[PDB]
Amino acid sequence: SDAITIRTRKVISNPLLARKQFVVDVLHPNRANVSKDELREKLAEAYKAEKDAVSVFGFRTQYGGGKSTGFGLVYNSVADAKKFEPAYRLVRYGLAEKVEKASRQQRKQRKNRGKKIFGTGKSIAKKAARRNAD
Amino acid sequence: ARGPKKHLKRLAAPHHWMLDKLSGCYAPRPSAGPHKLRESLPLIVFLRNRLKYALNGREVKAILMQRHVKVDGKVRTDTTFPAGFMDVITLEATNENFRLVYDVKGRFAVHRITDEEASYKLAKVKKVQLGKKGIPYVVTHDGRTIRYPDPNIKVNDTVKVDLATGTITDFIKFDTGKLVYVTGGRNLGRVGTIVHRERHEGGFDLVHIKDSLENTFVTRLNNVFVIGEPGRPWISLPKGKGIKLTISEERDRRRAQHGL
Amino acid sequence: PRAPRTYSKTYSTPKRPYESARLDAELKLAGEYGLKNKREIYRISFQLSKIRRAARDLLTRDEKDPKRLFEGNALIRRLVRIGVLSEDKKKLDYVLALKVEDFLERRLQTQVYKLGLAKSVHHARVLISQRHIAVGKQIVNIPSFMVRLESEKHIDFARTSPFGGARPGRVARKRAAAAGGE
RNA sequence: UAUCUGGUUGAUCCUGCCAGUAGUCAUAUGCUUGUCUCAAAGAUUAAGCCAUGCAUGUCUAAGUAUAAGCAAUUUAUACAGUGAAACUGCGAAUGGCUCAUUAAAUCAGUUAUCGUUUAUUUGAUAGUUCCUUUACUACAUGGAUAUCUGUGGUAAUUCUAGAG
RNA sequence: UUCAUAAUAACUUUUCGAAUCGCAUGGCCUUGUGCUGGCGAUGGUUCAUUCAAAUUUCUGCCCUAUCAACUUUCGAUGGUAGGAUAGUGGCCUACCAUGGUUUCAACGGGUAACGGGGAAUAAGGGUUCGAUUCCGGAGAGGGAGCCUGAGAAACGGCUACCACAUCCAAGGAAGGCAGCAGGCGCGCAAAUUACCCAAUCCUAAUUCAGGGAGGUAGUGACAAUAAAUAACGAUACAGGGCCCAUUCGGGUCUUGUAAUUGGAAUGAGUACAAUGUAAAUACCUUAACGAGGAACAACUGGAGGGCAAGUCUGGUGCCAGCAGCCG
Ligand SMILES: [Mg+2]
Ligand SMILES: [Mg+2]
Ligand SMILES: [Mg+2]
Ligand SMILES: [Mg+2]
Ligand SMILES: [Mg+2]
Ligand SMILES: [Mg+2]
Ligand SMILES: [Mg+2]
Ligand SMILES: [Mg+2]
Ligand SMILES: [Mg+2]
Ligand SMILES: [Mg+2]
Ligand SMILES: [Mg+2]
Ligand SMILES: [Mg+2]
Ligand SMILES: [Mg+2]
Ligand SMILES: [Mg+2]
Ligand SMILES: [Mg+2]
Ligand SMILES: [Mg+2]
Ligand SMILES: [Mg+2]
Ligand SMILES: [Mg+2]
Ligand SMILES: [Mg+2]
Ligand SMILES: [Mg+2]
Ligand SMILES: [Mg+2]
Ligand SMILES: [Mg+2]
Ligand SMILES: [Mg+2]
Ligand SMILES: [Mg+2]
Ligand SMILES: [Mg+2]
Ligand SMILES: [Mg+2]
Ligand SMILES: [Mg+2]
Ligand SMILES: [Mg+2]
Ligand SMILES: [Mg+2]
Ligand SMILES: [Mg+2]
Ligand SMILES: [Mg+2]
Ligand SMILES: [Mg+2]
Ligand SMILES: [Mg+2]
Repeated sequence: SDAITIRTRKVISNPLLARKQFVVDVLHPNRANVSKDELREKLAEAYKAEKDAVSVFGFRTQYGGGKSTGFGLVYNSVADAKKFEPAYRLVRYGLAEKVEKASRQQRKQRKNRGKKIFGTGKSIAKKAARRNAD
Repeated sequence: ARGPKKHLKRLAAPHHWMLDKLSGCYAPRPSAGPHKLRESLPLIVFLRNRLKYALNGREVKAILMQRHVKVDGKVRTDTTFPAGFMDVITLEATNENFRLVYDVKGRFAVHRITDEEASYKLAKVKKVQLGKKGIPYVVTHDGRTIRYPDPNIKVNDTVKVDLATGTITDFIKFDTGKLVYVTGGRNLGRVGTIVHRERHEGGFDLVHIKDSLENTFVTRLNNVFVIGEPGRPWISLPKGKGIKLTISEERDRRRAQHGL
Repeated sequence: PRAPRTYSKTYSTPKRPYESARLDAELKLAGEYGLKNKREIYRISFQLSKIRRAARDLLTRDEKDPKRLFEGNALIRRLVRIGVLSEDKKKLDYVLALKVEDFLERRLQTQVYKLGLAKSVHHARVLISQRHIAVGKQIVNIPSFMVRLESEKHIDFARTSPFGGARPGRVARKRAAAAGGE
C-alpha cells in the first residue's frame, strides 16, 4: 500500500537548453517525502533516460501530507546536464565534487595582501630578509 | 546623481514587464539600444518570464550566448537587449518566430507568428532628413537609418523593411481611413481606423480612432502607428485584434467560453 | 531595500468597551459557537462592515451603471459562493441585511457540528484543531475556514486520521503494546 | 468606521473646560510570553568620534607571453596549451547610507531645447593621406617603456632611485 | 528659422580617412607563395537612436507684521558689445539707462522643514504626520581648489586651511563609517566583527572573475495573520418541560455541580530520516518517544461612579496609601 505514483505536469520541451521541463506532482499516501534520488531514478526509467540526465528540486510536501510538488528537468544527454546545470546540483547528485575553496573572509584578506605588493613578491621577500639581516 | 544610472529597482520597472514585486530587489535595466527602456522589453524578461524557456539569469545567459536568439536577423548576445515593439525574435531551435505586439490589456504578449512573414518587419517613420553630400535618409522608430528612401515618404508614415537587406520594400501613407495601432497610454494595444486628425497648430497632433466594434477614442500622433488598410492589415494581429472588450464583456467571455 | 508586502489589520475593537448588552451578546455568540476569544466576533463584524461599506457605496451609485453592475454582482456571487447569502435574495439590498451570525454560521466549526461527525461545538473545535477534518482530501486545522457551498459536501475525517481509517494513535497504540506485552 | 459619560449647585437649565472613551506602518517602557507565516529596526539627542575586518576590480578562440611559473603529451623550430605579474582597455561618477544645509529653494504635475554636451548600445557612414605623380618601406616605419634580471635607501606607507 | 543640405573664396602651429587581432584557410589556375577569397573581434570620422546630463515655461509651498518697505556704490532691473560657457542667460567684464519686488504679504525672522508618491485618522468637510523599502535633491568632519573622463568640483580620487586625531627611531609618514559589521559617547529610545554569490541584478576584456548591492541566517513582543492551554463518556449533588398534583413520587424528558472515575485524540517539545538550502537552520511531511493535578499550572488591570464586576473576611485608622476626574 506504498505505491509512490508520479506525474509530470506542464511539461515543455526546450532544445534551447536540450531539456524537458516539468512540475513534479508525486502522490504518496502513508509515507513521508520521496527522497529525491529515488524519484530521480523513477523519472529516469519513466522518460527512458539515465539517472544522470535527470534533476529534481524545489520540492514541497503539501499541508497534511500525501501529495508533494517540485520542479524537474530531463536533459537529452548526460554531457548536456554536466555542461548546463549549476555546480551545486552536480554536487548533490555526486556527478561533481565540492570545490576546495577557502572561506570568503580569508580570500578577501589575501586579496588585500596581494594589493599591498606591486608586482610579484619574489624580489621583496629576499630584499626584506637581507634588510633585517643588517 | 553624477553621471548615468545603471540600476533599475524592481518597483521602478514598467508595469508592462509586470514582474513579481517580491523575489528580487532589482529589475533588468535594458541596455542602450533601438528602443526607449520604458517602451522596450529586455530579452531576459522575454525568455525567463514570458516564455519560461529559462529559469533564471544564468540560463538566459547560456541561451543568448550560444546564438539561438536572433533579434531582427541579428544575434544580440547581450542579456538586457531592448527588444522593442514590432521586433522579430527568431529561435532556430523549435524553429519559432515571435513578433512583439501589445495585447489589448497593453502588454508585450507572446505572439507566435509564421516564418514566411518573419522575413520582414514594419516600422514607423520618425524623421526624414538630408544628410551630408545631399543624401536623403529616413529615421524609423527603431533608430534604423535607411539611406535613399522613396522621395514622397514623409514623417509619421509607415514602411516595410525587408529585415534581410535592410532597405525599403513598400510603405503606407498616413491619412484618414487607415488601419492603425496605438503604442502608448491608456489605449495600449488598441487597433482601429483613423477617422480624423486634428492639426492643432503649435504642437501635439491628435487623431481620432474608431475600431471594428464601432467604439471611438482619441490619441496623440506620437502615440500612433499605421499598420495597414482596413480589412487588410500588413501583419498578423494578435488574438483578439485589440477590440478592448469591456470588463463586463470580459466576464461574459470568461463565463461563455468555459470548459473544465 | 525590497518591496514590502502589506500587512493589514482584520478587526476593530468597539468604541464603548463596557456596554452591558453588547458584552452579553458577545458572550452569547462566543458560547454558541465555541469562539476562543471575543476578537473573533470583532473580526466577523469587521468583515461585515467592509462588505457593507462596499454595498452602500454601490447602492449610492445610479442603477444600471457599469460599476454598479460589475462590482455588485461580483460581491453577490462571492457571498452566495461563501453561502451566507441565500440564492433567494441575490439583490444587493438584502446584502446589507446580513448579520454577524450569518458569517459565524459558515465557519468550518459550525459546519462540522451540523454534519454530525462532531456532536459538540467544542468537540468540533478540538477535532478541527487535531488535524482530523479534511475539506476534500486536504486537512484543515483551522476552525473558521469560511466553508463554501460548492465544497461542503466533501467534509469528512482525513485518511491519516484514525477516524478516517489509520493507526489509532499514541494512547491506543501504547495500551495495545502494553496489553500484548502483558 | 454620522453615539457620548463623571465633575461647578441645597436642587435646575446653560456656557464652558478638566477627566473619561477608541485609535495610531508613533515610539519608549513595565509585567508576562507556547506555535506557524511576516517583518520594522542607532531617524528624533550627537551630519558626534571611530580601533579592527571587509565594502570594486576586471581576459575572451580574438591587444601585449621568454614568469629561467605550471604542461610536456600527441597535434607544437617564432607563436600556439594553461597561466602569475605588469603594460594596454574599461568601470571605479553605478550601488549603499544619512537628511545636515535649503521656504519659489528642492520637489510634483505640465512644457521647451529652432539654446546645448552625450563613452557606451543600435543603424548607416569615407577611394582623393599623390601635390607636379618620369626614381617610395607598404610583402609592414622608429624609439622608449613597464613586467622581469640584479644594487640599494627609510623605522616605517599600495614609499621606489640607479643599471641591463 | 540664418533649419537640413549644397556652392564659392579662402584658413589651419592640418582631426579622421585600419601599419590592429581570432577562426576557417575556399576558388582561379596566369602551379607561385602567385592572384584572389568567408565568418567575426576590436577600433574609426560624421549623422542619427538610446541611456542620459544640463538648463527651462505655468501653477502649487508650514508659522510669523512684537519683520513694511526690500535690492543697486561690490549686479540690483534692462540695453549693447565682448569674455567664458557645451550652449541661452548680468554668468563675468566695459560703457550706458535707473530700474526690479511689495498689503494678492514682497524683504526679514523661525522651522526639534529635505520635496513628493503616501500614513494615521474617517458620515461629509477635514486635522496631524511623511528621517525611512519608490522617484527626485543634497552631503561625505566644515570649508574651498583641481587632475583623469563622455560623465566628479568625486571624497572607499588628490591639494591646502580650520577642527579632531594616529605611528614615530622625533627626521618624517598617514587620516576620513551619514557603506556592511562592531566600539565609545549621547540619550527613554534601535541588531551578529556570522554564511554565501544559490535568487534579483550590476560591473568588466566579459558565461566562468567580482560585488557587506543583494540574498541567508543571528537578535528582534515595532507592527501584522491564523490560532494550543483540553474534548467525550459512565457515576454521586443538583436544576428546569413534568403523568398528574393521593404528601409522595418514580425523573417518567432534559441541563448543570462534585479533589469522584473510564476510554480516547492531540500537539508544545525532543528525534531516525527525507524534503528544504550554495551549505545549513527553520517551516511542510514523518519514524521512535512525548498528558492526568493532563505541575506541559496565562497573564495584565480592575471590582463607589464614569465603566462590566463585592456595601464578603482580616489589617491600617483622614496614617499608610489609592485616586486620569468626582472622591
Ligand atoms: Mg546613487
Ligand atoms: Mg463630527
Ligand atoms: Mg457657579
Ligand atoms: Mg455637590
Ligand atoms: Mg481628553
Ligand atoms: Mg510544529
Ligand atoms: Mg542620528
Ligand atoms: Mg586596469
Ligand atoms: Mg589563453
Ligand atoms: Mg526663510
Ligand atoms: Mg547651417
Ligand atoms: Mg551676450
Ligand atoms: Mg533640518
Ligand atoms: Mg521623506
Ligand atoms: Mg516634510
Ligand atoms: Mg532630522
Ligand atoms: Mg533615495
Ligand atoms: Mg557628492
Ligand atoms: Mg561623522
Ligand atoms: Mg571612461
Ligand atoms: Mg568634496
Ligand atoms: Mg567611507
Ligand atoms: Mg561613493
Ligand atoms: Mg587617491
Ligand atoms: Mg555602522
Ligand atoms: Mg545592506
Ligand atoms: Mg527599540
Ligand atoms: Mg528569538
Ligand atoms: Mg501554559
Ligand atoms: Mg489578579
Ligand atoms: Mg487596586
Ligand atoms: Mg480590594
Ligand atoms: Mg457597574
